[PDB]
Amino acid sequence: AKLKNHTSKNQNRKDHRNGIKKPKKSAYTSHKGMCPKYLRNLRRSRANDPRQSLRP
Amino acid sequence: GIDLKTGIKKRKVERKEPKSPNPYIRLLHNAFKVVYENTGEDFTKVLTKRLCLSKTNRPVLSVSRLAHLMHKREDKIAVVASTVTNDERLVTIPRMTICALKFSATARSRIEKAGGRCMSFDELLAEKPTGDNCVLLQGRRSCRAVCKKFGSPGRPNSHVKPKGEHKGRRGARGRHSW
Amino acid sequence: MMQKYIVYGRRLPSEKFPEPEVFRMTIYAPNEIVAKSRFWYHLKSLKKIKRTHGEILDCQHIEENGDFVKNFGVLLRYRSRVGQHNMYREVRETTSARAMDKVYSEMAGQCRARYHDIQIINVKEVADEDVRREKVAMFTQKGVRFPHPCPYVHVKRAARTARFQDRAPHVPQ
Amino acid sequence: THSQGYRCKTRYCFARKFRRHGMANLTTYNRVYKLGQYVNIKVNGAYHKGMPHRYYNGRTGTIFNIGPRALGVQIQKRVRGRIMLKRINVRLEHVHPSDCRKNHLERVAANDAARRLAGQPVPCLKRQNALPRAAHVVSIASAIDITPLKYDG
Amino acid sequence: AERATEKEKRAALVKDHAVKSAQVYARYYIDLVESEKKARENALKNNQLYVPDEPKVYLVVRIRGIVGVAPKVRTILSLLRLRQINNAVFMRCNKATLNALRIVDHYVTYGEPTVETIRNLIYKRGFAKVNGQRIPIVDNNLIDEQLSKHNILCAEDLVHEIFTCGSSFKEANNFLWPFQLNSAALKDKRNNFAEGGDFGYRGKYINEFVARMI
RNA sequence: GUGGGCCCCUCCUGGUAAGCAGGACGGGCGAGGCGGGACGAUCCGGACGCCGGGCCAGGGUGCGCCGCCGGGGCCGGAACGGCGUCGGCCG
Ligand SMILES: [K+]
Ligand SMILES: [K+]
Ligand SMILES: [K+]
Ligand SMILES: [K+]
Ligand SMILES: [K+]
Ligand SMILES: [K+]
Ligand SMILES: [Mg+2]
Ligand SMILES: [Mg+2]
Ligand SMILES: [Mg+2]
Ligand SMILES: [Mg+2]
Ligand SMILES: [Mg+2]
Repeated sequence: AKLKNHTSKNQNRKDHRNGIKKPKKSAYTSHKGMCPKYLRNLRRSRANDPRQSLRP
Repeated sequence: GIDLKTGIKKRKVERKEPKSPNPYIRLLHNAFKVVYENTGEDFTKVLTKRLCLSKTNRPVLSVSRLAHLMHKREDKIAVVASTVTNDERLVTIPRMTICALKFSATARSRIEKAGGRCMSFDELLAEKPTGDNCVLLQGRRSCRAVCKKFGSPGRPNSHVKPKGEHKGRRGARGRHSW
Repeated sequence: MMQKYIVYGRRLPSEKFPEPEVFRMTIYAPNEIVAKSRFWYHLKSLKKIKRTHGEILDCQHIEENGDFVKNFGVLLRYRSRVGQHNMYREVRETTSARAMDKVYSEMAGQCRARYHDIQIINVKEVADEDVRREKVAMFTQKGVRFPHPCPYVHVKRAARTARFQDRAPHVPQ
Repeated sequence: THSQGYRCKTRYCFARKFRRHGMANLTTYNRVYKLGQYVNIKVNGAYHKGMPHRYYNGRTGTIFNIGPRALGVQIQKRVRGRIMLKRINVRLEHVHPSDCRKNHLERVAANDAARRLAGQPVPCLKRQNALPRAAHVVSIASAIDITPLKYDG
Repeated sequence: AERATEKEKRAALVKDHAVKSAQVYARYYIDLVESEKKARENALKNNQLYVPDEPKVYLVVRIRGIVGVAPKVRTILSLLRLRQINNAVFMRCNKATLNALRIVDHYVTYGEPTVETIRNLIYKRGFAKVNGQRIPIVDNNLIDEQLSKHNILCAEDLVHEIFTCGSSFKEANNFLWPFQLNSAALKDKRNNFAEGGDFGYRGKYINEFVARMI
């Protein structure tokens, strides 16, 4: 009629069993959420740099 | 009792062998494995590993991509452990020396009529078994349509399309669409 | 089994304390490791210096001459299941270490107090006129005689191997 | 629990320190920040706009975005078997410049400084964890003799 | 080939070095104890003491098994390389290692060994880790080939480095597989040595403890 | 495949309490052979291929039933009573 409600008894062991993972190396440098005005200026400067540009 | 659990991981399984029923593949594999054993030469090592792949890990290479890749190093021998196909959208082909598992008939005719050579891997293993002035090349392993559906379309950071046909709108018109 | 050690120790020196003081104690211990542990016990409780904050300078071990029988009076404190108490005991032994074994066995037997339950304040030799307990001062006299207090023990011990015999042995007294 | 509003369980951590109520001092706005810098998160309970959730109080992170009014901070947060890189937007009253690499910059500068200053032999520059102490001499001309005392009760 | 010649010349030079180092090392081993005796006598002629050097190396023996261990304890033991109940290792002394080992005292007994204990352990029970393999240490041919970079060419060089805790202590120590000793004799596995039990710091009694196990 | 768990050690909540009911880090049984705790899924040791030799953990050593001697003492349960016996502290 009544069963158990809650435990976290085995959960820290399950959490450790494969090691604690780390997020990908490129999420630290994702542009997402940065200022768009800064991102615009970045694109202009590289686009007009003759050593950095990739225009054909 | 001994504790061999902490600080140690589960061992790993990789293909140490091709599972093709093809005698040509088996013979080329044993031969290049011997050459590796006796000379070192990570070139022969990588070639021996590549001859064991599973044909979704061995995409094709086209003559046009090869010409672009071998530009301004036209004197080197391109080595491809896969099939070379043709590209009719390239009107003129340059002269190249290519070695491949298989050639298509139209690719062979275009390469020869340009003036280049079509080699096999036994030809390669006779003239040069350790890859001096050879370049190993491969195609786009993630060009398959199957690998474009892996994931969770519906999760807000997916960028992957669903699988069948979906005629509705719920969750398909962006965020704030559920 | 007890052995006599003198332990010298001190606080580890700092800028306010060029040459801190030196403390020495006499310890009765089964061996050197227990002796230094007990020195750190006392100098922690009394001079507020833990093992972490100081260094033991030496643990000298002393051997002692025997061959003559002396009186030792031992002033101690122990702990029971209702509190703590002070006690005096006197023993007749040859050396201080042996006297301290006798004390420890008698506490284990009659008080059921163990070794780490007991702190020894004083141990000193007591002159014959100076004695104050009967079971000691009895034997501090000239011409003490008694018949053997347990001569059955020899007979039983021999029987342990002479399991069967042809008569019940006597007990000579 | 039975209730988990945004500011549940904040009776003490968000309260202001004794005799430290009122407006913040103006270094809070005269400090200069840069991309890539390290910061600690500490919630000031008098300033309500751009105030991070309670989980982020007492953590250290790196600036990813410099904005007109708020800063963007990346925090590694453990979730149930993995680490996640969380990104938050926090106003100036809740951030302080962190000193987590101060010691490292000091040591790098000192290493190069002593290499330049070399005395002809180059000293060992690796940190050495406390060794066992060497042999030496102590006088014992003035020992103090102590003993256990008697129980007094 | 050139291999037989070079092999023989190498071995000959190693042997010459072996005798040289043996006699010098014996001299040094003799002469320390006189040094400290004279220092104590100079101390005693004043009202002064001599305080000698503290232990730089420990010998460490596991004494409890693998059922029921806690995570931090078993991580510390794994890094100590103590995975089986009667295994033993040498260890360096500094604040990091000492503070790690105090956490697992109730699983271990440890102390500071003599040069005689070190010699007996290596000569009776010496095996080497080579390419992940456990290879018997029976001659000086296999120490020169592995440890010559670090200027250790003989068994007596290995003994001397492990006793003095020298510059290549890490490499000399990790070259040895953990020692696989016979089963121990105990009083009270669940009590400290300073309470009459057997785990923990036992000082210079580790030598008698492991003599019967070597 | 699983989404009925349970027990121990420490820390807690309701209840007079419960081999009662509800939570927490770590460990165990579940899904762990062997020896010991007379007897017990979980306690004390130790966690396992088939054998021969040796060393011995936990518990013990009158006979059942494998294994001992020497030495120093004494001779389930509450409030509350005892000039039983041995030891102390204060006057
Ligand atoms: K789908
Ligand atoms: K969460
Ligand atoms: K009730
Ligand atoms: K199991
Ligand atoms: K189990
Ligand atoms: K009584
Ligand atoms: Mg995980
Ligand atoms: Mg083994
Ligand atoms: Mg129940
Ligand atoms: Mg049974
Ligand atoms: Mg029998």
